[PDB]
Amino acid sequence: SEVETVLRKAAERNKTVDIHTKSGTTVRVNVKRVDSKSVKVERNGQDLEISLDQITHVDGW
Repeated sequence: SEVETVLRKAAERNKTVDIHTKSGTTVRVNVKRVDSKSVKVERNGQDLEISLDQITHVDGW
């Protein structure tokens, strides 16, 4: 996946980024894991998963 690579890129540098989803929701989180289906993120110490299919693009580097 194209955007997957971008989450991976952020995870590589342990970056906190803004993730834009299908619901128009923008979550600014730290990338925990990137698999070819979904991405695990971290918000305020909470671990959360987001599906790659629901991710549109990353901003906020």
